[PDB]
Amino acid sequence: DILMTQTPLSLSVTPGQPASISCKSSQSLLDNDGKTYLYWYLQKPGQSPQLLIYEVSNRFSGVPERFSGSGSGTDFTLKIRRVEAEDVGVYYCMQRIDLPWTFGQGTKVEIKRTVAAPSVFIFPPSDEQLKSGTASVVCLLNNFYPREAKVQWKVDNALQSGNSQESVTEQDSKDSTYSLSSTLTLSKADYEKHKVYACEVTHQGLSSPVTKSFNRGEC
Amino acid sequence: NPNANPNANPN
Amino acid sequence: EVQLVESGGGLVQPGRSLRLSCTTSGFTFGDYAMSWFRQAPGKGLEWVGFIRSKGFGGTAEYAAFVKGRFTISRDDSRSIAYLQMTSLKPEDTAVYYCSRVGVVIATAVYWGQGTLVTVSSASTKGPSVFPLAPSSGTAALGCLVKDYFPEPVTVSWNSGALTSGVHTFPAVLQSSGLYSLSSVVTVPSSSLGTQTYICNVNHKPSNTKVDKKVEP
Repeated sequence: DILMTQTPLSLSVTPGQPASISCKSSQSLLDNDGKTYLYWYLQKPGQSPQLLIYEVSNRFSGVPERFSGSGSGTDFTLKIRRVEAEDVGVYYCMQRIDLPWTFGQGTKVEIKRTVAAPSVFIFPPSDEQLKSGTASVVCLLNNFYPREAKVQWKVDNALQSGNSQESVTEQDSKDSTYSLSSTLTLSKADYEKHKVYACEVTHQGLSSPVTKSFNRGEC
Repeated sequence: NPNANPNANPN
Repeated sequence: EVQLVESGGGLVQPGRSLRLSCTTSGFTFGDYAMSWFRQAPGKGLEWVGFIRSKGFGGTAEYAAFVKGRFTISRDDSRSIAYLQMTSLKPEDTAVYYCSRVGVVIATAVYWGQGTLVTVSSASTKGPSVFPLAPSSGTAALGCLVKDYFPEPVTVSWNSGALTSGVHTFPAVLQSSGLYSLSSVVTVPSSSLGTQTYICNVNHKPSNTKVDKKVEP
């Protein structure tokens, strides 16, 4: 089976600056009929894949001219000359010369904007949820860049591990930021054995870490 | 490998 | 216009069978090869198989992980392509896509929207929805959508009238096997008690529709 190796696996592009993605195949994609069966796809977030380039260098109808492809044999390159917010998503190369048809692992492209610090909010568990026997504490990090952020839960000064989960949004097309939620889940019996609940946030846009706390049953 | 071609009979 | 619509997906018990359809319009269906692809949640694109036009023998080709178990068929009179899956395993969970393979461009050119197939022993379960109430320039509030199966859920705010500032997070799979997610919105401080905020949650696999008002 033909292995398709894409590099890099992720790219952060300053708007208006070029991007270039490499695809190397384990065998030649040049066939005896003279054609090179290498194709480039884009999958925008939440969307179906769409074709960009066919047979190395041919733009599919309606694809903007800032996309081009080149290469031969086993080494190929996709170039986006001036990246825009609508170009964000995952780019795949694909070969059809051999069975099975195979894809590269995908290269994720984001917009690289100026650093932006998160706004932090904390939410205690609702009395509706408490009646059910479980307590979820939610910490929200709103509109920040880059995506890397550290959220730490601290309950009566003790750091928490293994009882929280994080989710991150895709990059917002309006301001090129991310948001993140972190949820600490405890049984209500364990929740009622402590008082102070804090989430502490570290981020490149913060000169000092930011803590949001509440006391159980005091607001 | 002609079986990879979707637009020809591979026989 | 070229139109392709996948259907048939849903939750299925391991070991069982499921047949997906690709209903097409806008072209002479018989003249084209049709291809199936799949994408497991969070993962890359994978080719499943394709079936040639009857003009070239009408035979099909398959990826190694489905050979034997899956068969691709086509009904030229109805302009429909089929993917018949059998002996389904949990690792077959994916969005399955059908695509029209071009002639000049001999690859998958036009793709449908996909259909989610979930292969799991778990039962369907609707979600509980809890408020994330705002409290002490900009205020944040939201809804916590907890313990549902399978994917997906939809969340709107004020029946779609509130879109600026809304972030709906990807679902997380819990240690229990059930999913949860939150949806939040940042609103001006001036609009607390002035403007009412209601999150609309739909879980079609359960036929559950909950509209939760979030109060300060």
